[PDB]
Amino acid sequence: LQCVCLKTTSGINPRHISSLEVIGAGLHCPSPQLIATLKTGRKICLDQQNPLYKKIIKRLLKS
Amino acid sequence: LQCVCLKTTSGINPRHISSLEVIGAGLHCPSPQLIATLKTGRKICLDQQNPLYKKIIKRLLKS
Amino acid sequence: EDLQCVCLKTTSGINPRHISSLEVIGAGLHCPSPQLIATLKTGRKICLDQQNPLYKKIIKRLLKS
Amino acid sequence: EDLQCVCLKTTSGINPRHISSLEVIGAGLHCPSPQLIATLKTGRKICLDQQNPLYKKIIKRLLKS
Ligand code: TCN
Repeated sequence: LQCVCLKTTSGINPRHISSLEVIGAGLHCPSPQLIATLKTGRKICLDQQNPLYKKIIKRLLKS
Repeated sequence: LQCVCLKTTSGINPRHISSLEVIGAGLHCPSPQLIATLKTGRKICLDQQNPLYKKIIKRLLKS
Repeated sequence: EDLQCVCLKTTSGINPRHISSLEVIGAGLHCPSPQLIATLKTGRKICLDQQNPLYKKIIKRLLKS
Repeated sequence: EDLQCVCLKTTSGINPRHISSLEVIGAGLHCPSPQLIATLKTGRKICLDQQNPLYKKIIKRLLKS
């Protein structure tokens, strides 16, 4: 089918993230999809091009 | 602005859905969001106009 | 054996309007029963009982906007 | 006390090619430890060991176009 993450964002605070999901590319979407869940319930798409996502993964692996 | 769901789908088979999340409108996104995760780990957005979602809630709960 | 259900117990006095998200998980190898996890806007997470129509009120409330 | 850890046991013998998605969940009220849940292409879920680098390879794989 198709990508869900058509619009990505970087205007977010690592500290507000509670979880991150990486969906690999395949027939449904030619690129990886990174969906972050804020602590308040909201979900946003991250851009793999920004390294923000690597900071998120370190903070999550810490706590 | 920061919506995950920019484009929906009404073409799926509920059999394939492992979970459904209902997100309310807020500051990131002005409209409710219906994200379905397929058994494979892939996500799709559903239309709240189409009641397939209702079909899907029923099936997940009485399963 | 590898994984267990995330929901220990269910809660029932919540106000449909304190919820920012509702997640419906089917039964599977991961957990033998379907689960209803609601996120309060405060970030607290609770599980609801599918045998309480409260979840239907939340879903109605969440689709509003 | 409504939620608990879903990850009981971790797995180390998986082919990075079988994984379709990975979820990293930080610690909090629900579980005092982070959890790495992978969904294989088969619909099956498993927990990865973070103090093992099998997960590093998977991340790298999942990030390729
Ligand atoms: N009950 C329980 Ni746990 C177990 N076994 C874990 N890990 C938790 N929380």
